[PDB]
Amino acid sequence: VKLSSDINLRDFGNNEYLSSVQDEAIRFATEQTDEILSLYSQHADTEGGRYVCADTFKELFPAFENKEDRATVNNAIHNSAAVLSSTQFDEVLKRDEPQKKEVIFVTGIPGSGATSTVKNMMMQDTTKLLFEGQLARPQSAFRKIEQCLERNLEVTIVAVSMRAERASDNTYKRFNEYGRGASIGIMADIQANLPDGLKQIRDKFGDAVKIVGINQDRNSEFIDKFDDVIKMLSLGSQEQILGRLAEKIQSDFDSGKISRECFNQAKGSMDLESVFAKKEYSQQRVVTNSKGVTLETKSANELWSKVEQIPVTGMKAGIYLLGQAKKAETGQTYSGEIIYKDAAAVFQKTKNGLVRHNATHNEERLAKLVEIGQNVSIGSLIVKSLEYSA
Amino acid sequence: QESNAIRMIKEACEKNRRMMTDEAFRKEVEKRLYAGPSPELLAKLRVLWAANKE
Repeated sequence: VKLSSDINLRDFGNNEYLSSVQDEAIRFATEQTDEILSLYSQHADTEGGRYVCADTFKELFPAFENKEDRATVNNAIHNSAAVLSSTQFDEVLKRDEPQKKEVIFVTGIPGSGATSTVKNMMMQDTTKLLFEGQLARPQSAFRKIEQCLERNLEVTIVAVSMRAERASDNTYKRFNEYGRGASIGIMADIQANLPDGLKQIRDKFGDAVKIVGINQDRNSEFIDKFDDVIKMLSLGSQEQILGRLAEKIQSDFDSGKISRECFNQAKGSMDLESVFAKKEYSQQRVVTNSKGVTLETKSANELWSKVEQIPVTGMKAGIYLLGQAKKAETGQTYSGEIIYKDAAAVFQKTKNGLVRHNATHNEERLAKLVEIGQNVSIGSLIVKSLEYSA
Repeated sequence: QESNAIRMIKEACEKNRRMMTDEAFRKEVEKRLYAGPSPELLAKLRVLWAANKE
């Protein structure tokens, strides 16, 4: 039994560690394919090799043995595990078992409890194969689905769904108990593109592939019709979800809900500064007075309503449109009172108008260096107090 | 009428609801998910990895 394909290499760059883990995983998966599939079938928690998932195959790689390494090596071993899954998928398909006619594909944003849903499915006598994996980029799944339909098997795809924020909370717990969480990049990519992938499957294969959904934000409600599955899964664009996730994991870290390790694996390879800079404030203003600052948003019909009040002493009366702030040019120094701050931005009143600084600058955290109401200078990262009494 | 896989999925949803209101049940599902390789499997893997070092 050989691998059903060559394993694709990712580019790890100057990281020699991950680059060598990658080649070790590929060598293991390519040369010991037979003994690996046999251990997976006879000895792992896989229903005799019928539950096929790349994340279960990861546990048979030496680099994944120790809990504290799993977040770091995951990307480096993934493709090897996924091709091992396809090989396994094909070996289950080749077994002559006319009784078993049903193939179930289960997918969802990480932390949506898709794996837990699979574990709570009980194998029936007609169940041939259970595959769990991403269908946001469905090309790989096309090859699997084709083979099912060549053999007259009935295919069902189950889309498990949850808001990114709550799924993110579940990924933290998994990182802490098991050692693997999930990057905000893959979470956003998946939740944004999953509908498109399911669309591409419906348009290639038709009614032949039954597509259903499980909404975990409505107490695991089963959703039967395709059009309704697409509705439930419309939870924002990739930029919107990524932007929201970046703000969450930064606030969660800044307030002490997550360790630095948990924050770094959630960060993944994202430049947070570049996400935070894309955030828009066009319908938002800040009203300052002697009691504090109030963040307000405008509705379509020009009405302002309150979002957040922060108590602060010593500020004068003011109204600042946040969407008209000037971006801070790099290398220049800006002086004056911080009037508002959040996870993504710091707004500063200078002599040349309101200025916006990214809340992170080259992986250093600007927002924690300054308080709302404080007179400061910001340049480059050099922050100085300008506070005095005369 | 409804296929078998679709019943299995509905039954799975009911068990997901049970997890929300039964701490002991959730904890045995989550213990199984994150268990990792059994000592029996891990013994077999060790032989496998060690025999095929470069």
